[PDB]
Amino acid sequence: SMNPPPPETSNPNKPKRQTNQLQYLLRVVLKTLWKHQFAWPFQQPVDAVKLNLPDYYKIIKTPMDMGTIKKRLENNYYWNAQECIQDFNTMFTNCYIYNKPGDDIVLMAEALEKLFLQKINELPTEE
Ligand SMILES: CO[C@H]1CNC[C@@H](OCC2CCC(F)(F)CC2)[C@@H]1Nc1ncc(-c2cncc(C)c2)c2cc(C)c(=O)[nH]c12
Repeated sequence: SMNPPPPETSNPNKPKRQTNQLQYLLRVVLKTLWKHQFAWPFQQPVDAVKLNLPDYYKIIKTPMDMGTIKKRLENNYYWNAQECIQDFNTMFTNCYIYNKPGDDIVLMAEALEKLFLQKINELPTEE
């Protein structure tokens, strides 16, 4: 079984805007999480082929990762901050769905998520 194509990251048939919340999600939230010591497994789609996890995309039908989030922010793919926040949440929930609760990767994800939520609770007000 091969990997599915990545999530869509660019669409010209979608309206474009820059907002201070979206800027903050890229420049502060994504940047912070990306540099975190546990970020590495979440920086690109799960390569189920390379990792030998043939069951991954049988279980995870809404894949998401921070590489995809980065491209989406870069390409002005999101109109609303909540679209991006949803993608971060999808990434975390996917990890919790797929892996056993005691797995190293789950505990790593939990630490990343704690950080994520700290940065999200400080989301600047709509300018
Ligand atoms: C069936 O195994 C999965 C569930 N248990 C936890 C992880 O198990 C340890 C790996 C070790 C390496 C292996 F090849 F032998 C396969 C078992 C497994 N889940 C996951 N394993 C690896 C990754 C990962 C992806 N990219 C880079 C790295 C360094 C690791 C991931 C990543 C995510 C997001 C995930 O949900 N599960 C993973």
